[PDB]
Amino acid sequence: GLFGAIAGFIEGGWTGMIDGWYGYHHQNEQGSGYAADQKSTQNAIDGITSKVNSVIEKMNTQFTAVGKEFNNLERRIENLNKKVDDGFLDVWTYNAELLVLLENERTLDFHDSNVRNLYEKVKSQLRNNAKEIGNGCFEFYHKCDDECMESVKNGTYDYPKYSEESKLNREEID
Amino acid sequence: GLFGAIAGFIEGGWTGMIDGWYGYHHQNEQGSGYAADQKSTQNAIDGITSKVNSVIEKMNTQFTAVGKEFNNLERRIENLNKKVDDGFLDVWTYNAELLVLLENERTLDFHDSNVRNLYEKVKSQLRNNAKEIGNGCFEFYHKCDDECMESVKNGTYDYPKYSEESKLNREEID
Amino acid sequence: GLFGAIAGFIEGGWTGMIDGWYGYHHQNEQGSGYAADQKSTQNAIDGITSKVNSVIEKMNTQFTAVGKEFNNLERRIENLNKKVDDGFLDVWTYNAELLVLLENERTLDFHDSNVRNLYEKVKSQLRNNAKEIGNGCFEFYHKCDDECMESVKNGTYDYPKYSEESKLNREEID
Amino acid sequence: PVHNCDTRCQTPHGALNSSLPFQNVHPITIGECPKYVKSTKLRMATGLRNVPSI
Ligand SMILES: *[C@@H]1O[C@H](CO)[C@@H](O[C@@H]2O[C@H](CO)[C@@H](O[C@@H]3O[C@H](CO)[C@@H](O)[C@H](O)[C@@H]3O)[C@H](O)[C@H]2NC(C)=O)[C@H](O)[C@H]1NC(C)=O
Ligand SMILES: *[C@@H]1O[C@H](CO)[C@@H](O[C@@H]2O[C@H](CO)[C@@H](O[C@@H]3O[C@H](CO)[C@@H](O)[C@H](O)[C@@H]3O)[C@H](O)[C@H]2NC(C)=O)[C@H](O)[C@H]1NC(C)=O
Ligand SMILES: *[C@@H]1O[C@H](CO)[C@@H](O[C@@H]2O[C@H](CO)[C@@H](O[C@@H]3O[C@H](CO)[C@@H](O)[C@H](O)[C@@H]3O)[C@H](O)[C@H]2NC(C)=O)[C@H](O)[C@H]1NC(C)=O
Ligand SMILES: *[C@@H]1O[C@H](CO)[C@@H](O[C@@H]2O[C@H](CO)[C@@H](O)[C@H](O)[C@H]2NC(C)=O)[C@H](O)[C@H]1NC(C)=O
Repeated sequence: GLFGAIAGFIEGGWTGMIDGWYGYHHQNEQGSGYAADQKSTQNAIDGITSKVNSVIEKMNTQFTAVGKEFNNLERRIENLNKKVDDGFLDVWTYNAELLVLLENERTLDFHDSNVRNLYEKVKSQLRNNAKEIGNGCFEFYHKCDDECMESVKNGTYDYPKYSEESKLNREEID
Repeated sequence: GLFGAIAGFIEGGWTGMIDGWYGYHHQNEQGSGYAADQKSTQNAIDGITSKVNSVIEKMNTQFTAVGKEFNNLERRIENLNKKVDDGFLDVWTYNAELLVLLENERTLDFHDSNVRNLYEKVKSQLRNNAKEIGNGCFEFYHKCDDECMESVKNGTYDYPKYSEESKLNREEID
Repeated sequence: GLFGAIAGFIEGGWTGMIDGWYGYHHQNEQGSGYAADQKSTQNAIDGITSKVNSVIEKMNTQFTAVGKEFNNLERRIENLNKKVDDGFLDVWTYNAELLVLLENERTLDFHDSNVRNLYEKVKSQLRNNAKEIGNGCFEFYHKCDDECMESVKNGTYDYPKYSEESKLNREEID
Repeated sequence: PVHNCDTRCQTPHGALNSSLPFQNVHPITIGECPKYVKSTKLRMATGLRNVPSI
């Protein structure tokens, strides 16, 4: 089913982001953002590549298939031949169309799941000092620079370095 | 998979609700509830209608299929004919039953996803002033009337109108 | 899609747990843990058993299929016979491989969903007095013994028994 | 060679005693036999990803 991220609680995509599928957008003391997340997008590329190659290699190529000939006293066999060809053609066209239609919902839900998990990870490693504000943004009670940005990105945040100082600012706003 | 809402953290359904699939139940100063959510249920109706029409239009109708006749020296061709008919019949009955069995889990998980997303939306636009209490209910520290009920329903809540007053009552209970 | 629990926010599995698929690990005043959750694992066993039996009973057994013979002036019918046999064989081998490949993602996502729901239940019945710490662990501001352990396990926690006392300890740490 | 056991399925390579739905030996069968396919492995998962701890 729909996991709720793409065109969900997160609004439309980012045109300005180029080198990936899933990324961040940061505004510390000296810049704006648009950096991609090269870890998760590589797993997505691997999954999709394996999927397409699997769908290609399940379908065998056909060899030579040439029509046959019958005279006017072999109408019965000729109708049988036509029945066999039309039956197999209907079966294969059904299989092809149905396979593509199901595979498309599978892949769109796969991307949706990736975005939701990439959001939950960032939320989980910023437990207290964040104050999420809407459509997947956070806001750092403490002060952050480029190093803590990369520290968030990699997945190594070390929360107890900042845990006291944030607390002060939180009690300032409350 | 199972998204966890229907017969999950939310208990059984509402018999008293009529005009939709997903709705609300409110108890402000002057009434009880059971109003439907006409936005999401319309998307569900559109999806299911397109699904059923797609499943109908993938199956081609058959034209005239009449049995054939053979004498006592054409047993070999007769067995071949019977083999062709039984083979195609087995293939089509397999495809029909398997298509229905997979489509049923797909549609039940689709409804389950819709209920979970409709819960997450209401939670997200009532960040501080709610105090959720169980099986998908909220409880408004501030005071609400019919206008803020519709304000929740449409998706236009304007939280900073109430954000201070709620805070007072919250500190009363703590 | 991937629900995010198995090899996600929860790390690798437990070798020391034997009698189930989903379970707990508790450290009260007088012991360590590894007790299974016999309610949810039974539903998983029922679902998987029904799935395998359904996949078995959709495939009909075949009866006797013996090759035929043709002389040197019936090459045309012989090629037709070979075409019929090879066509049906290709159709069935396609159906078998494709059915197994889709069923495998279905079952792995089913297990992943079960783990996520089993986590959300425990979180929901420990609303205030828990302080979750990472990879699916909680930590009880109040004091717990074996009886409140089973009280958590069954799904009967009665939070207002402890709600005041926990509060005291919480304000001690803050 | 010919021996004198008792089966319910027979191929020109020998007999079969199984209840699995698919079959891989030979396409010419006598009796009531599982269906012949042209594959090598149809293992089906009933369980979790085996993720050992570190
Ligand atoms: C993920 O991000 C962390 C940053 O938190 C990376 O660790 C960092 O590695 C860089 C290398 O440029 C360090 O910067 C420089 O280190 C050298 C050597 O000590 C120093 O001379 C420079 O002045 C500068 O500090 C950076 O300090 C270090 N992290 C820390 C503790 O700040 C890490 O490599 C990235 N990758 C992973 C998977 O962690
Ligand atoms: C979603 O709900 C909002 C309510 O928050 C709807 O906006 C509201 O439109 C109604 C129309 O009946 C307003 O009520 C009346 O407006 C007239 C004209 O100003 C006034 O004379 C009446 O005394 C009464 O106020 C209502 O005031 C207005 N919302 C506000 C600001 O209270 C909205 O149309 C609904 N639909 C959407 C998609 O927003
Ligand atoms: C789920 O767990 C609860 C525990 O919260 C189970 O209820 C408990 O049943 C046990 C039976 O051993 C009670 O323990 C003993 O009860 C006897 C009879 O009163 C008493 O003489 C013993 O001294 C001891 O207390 C236990 O007290 C009781 N729960 C309470 C209120 O503590 C329950 O049966 C389990 N199953 C379900 C589905 O609830
Ligand atoms: C086919 O194989 C099955 C399973 O091995 C046999 O069934 C059981 O075999 C064991 C070992 O010989 C016996 O102890 C059981 O009593 C059998 N169970 C049944 C079904 O009664 C089965 O006998 C084999 N059939 C042949 C003819 O070899």
